[PDB]
Amino acid sequence: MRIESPQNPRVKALAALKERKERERTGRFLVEGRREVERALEAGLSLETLLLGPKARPEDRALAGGAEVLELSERALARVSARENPAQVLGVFRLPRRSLAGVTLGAAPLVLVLLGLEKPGNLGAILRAADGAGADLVLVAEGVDLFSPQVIRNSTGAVFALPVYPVAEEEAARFLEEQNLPLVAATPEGERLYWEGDYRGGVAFLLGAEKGLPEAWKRRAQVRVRIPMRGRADSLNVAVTAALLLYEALRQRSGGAPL
Amino acid sequence: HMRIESPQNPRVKALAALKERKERERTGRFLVEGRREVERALEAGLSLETLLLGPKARPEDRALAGGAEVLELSERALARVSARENPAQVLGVFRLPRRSLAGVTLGAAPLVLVLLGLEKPGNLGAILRAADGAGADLVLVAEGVDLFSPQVIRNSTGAVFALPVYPVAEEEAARFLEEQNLPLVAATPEGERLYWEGDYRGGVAFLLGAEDKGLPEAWKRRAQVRVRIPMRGRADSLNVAVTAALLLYEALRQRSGGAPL
RNA sequence: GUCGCAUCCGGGUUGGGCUGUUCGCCCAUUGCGGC
Ligand SMILES: Nc1ncnc2c1ncn2[C@@H]1O[C@H](CSCC[C@H](N)C(=O)O)[C@@H](O)[C@H]1O
Ligand SMILES: Nc1ncnc2c1ncn2[C@@H]1O[C@H](CSCC[C@H](N)C(=O)O)[C@@H](O)[C@H]1O
Repeated sequence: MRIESPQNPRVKALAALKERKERERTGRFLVEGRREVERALEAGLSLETLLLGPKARPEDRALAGGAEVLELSERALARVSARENPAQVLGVFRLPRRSLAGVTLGAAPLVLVLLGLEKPGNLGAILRAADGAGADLVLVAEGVDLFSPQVIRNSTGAVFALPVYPVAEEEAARFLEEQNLPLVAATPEGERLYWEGDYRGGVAFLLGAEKGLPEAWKRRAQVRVRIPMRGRADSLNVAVTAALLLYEALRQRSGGAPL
Repeated sequence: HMRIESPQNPRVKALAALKERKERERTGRFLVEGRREVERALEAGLSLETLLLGPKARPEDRALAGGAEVLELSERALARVSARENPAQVLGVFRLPRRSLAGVTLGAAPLVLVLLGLEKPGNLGAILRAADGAGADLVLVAEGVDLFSPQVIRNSTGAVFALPVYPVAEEEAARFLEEQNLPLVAATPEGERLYWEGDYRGGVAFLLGAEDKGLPEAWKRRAQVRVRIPMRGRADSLNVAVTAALLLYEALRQRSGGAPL
């Protein structure tokens, strides 16, 4: 039963999931690492194949829930992993397919809108921040891949439960308009400090790639806000900016007043 | 004054070795990659020993050398020396700076960060970039990844060279803090106080722990207050650099007119 | 998993760790194919 050779045909099929085209073709993707597998399961994703290395714990096998369990050697593990030093627990899950059509927001939502194409590592970090602050919705560009290994790793698995939706620009604009959601453009040259916006009644922050925001979006915004920069640096990391904006809104919703 | 073409030239291997912390210690030199970062190291007063120019360098780059040796690298030799998938066209070999807390004085209400056991150079660089944005008066790096790693330099966009950032032994951080009579505020996910409810308008030192294990218990006890940033989702903790930025900007908000919660 | 070819002392061509994972990262230390 053990799969020992990196050349075994099953290892070949599992390592091919590293490529987005194969993930699309098969409807499957790899989740590497015990914590990320736990989070994918707790999020309700369908585990198809559990992969266990030689150092897996007894409890790891109990995660399978009726999926096929494969025991791989270190050498077979190394061909599937995205890491120089592989995890001992990985899962092959079915790709989730979520549409914004159903989504209904409450009266004072906290929304992040990510415009443009961000690097996978930065995106994963943004989504962790969004999860921490309890964002009700994150919108990203139509072709964004939420199930790359960097997004999964840098999100610490937060990507699985987070309401994040890749959508066309017009679909995003329409959704926001139909919610009558105030748009707040975050830009280093914003006319107001970000503490001066009022986010107690619901906000959609607009954020560009580490890049910048498109002009028509900045102009449509009710307000453009800047994070003060007191040294020589001109800008902060996008994930950091996303966290600063979201936690500011949380502060106000916790009783804080606009500056 | 030399043109190097072979990636296997002896100089090139010497230069790529500077990516190892161990070679930087052995030699006393380090590599600064990227035109902006070289500008910042120069502006900060660091000694440039060797300027490296790639094929797409521009004429003004050569005038940065100020009497250092200037080496011309082909695209292939440049690839070996670069720490990047896509190499920069301007790089400098500088002498490692000598900085001590001996000559540091703080004003009445300084804003300080103490980083304990951080291991990811990208995290350190993002923190330094936030400290720069927020105007921190001092950053103590206690026993973590090395301050002059390529990713610290790159992710701080060179702010590492001008920021008042100092690597210290953990026990020296404790002594410097006691010496300065600075209130210590321990950031930890289980902290009893929401971070917005601390008053940071007086002197304050925020304490941040390691990515994996967090803050040691002894440091939590030293703190006057343990503060937490609320977590509302599935994640149990935030990234250490995001945490640092959130703390720095809450203090800035308060110092800019805002009231504690 | 296994098998050469190197190479270094027959014997070795490493251990670990990681809440940013990417020409992945960190820390002790002491290669290159094929199937
Ligand atoms: N100090 C700051 N104030 C406001 N938004 C900021 C910021 N630093 C970064 N951001 C946000 O982070 C994104 C990526 S950072 C790129 C900044 C770029 N020079 C620009 O002019 O936008 C930006 O699009 C912006 O939305
Ligand atoms: N929600 C939060 N509140 C306060 N500090 C936090 C935080 N998330 C991360 N940090 C900071 O980031 C550092 C690394 S996070 C380490 C997490 C570890 N599981 C633990 O229990 O601490 C922590 O030591 C702390 O200084």
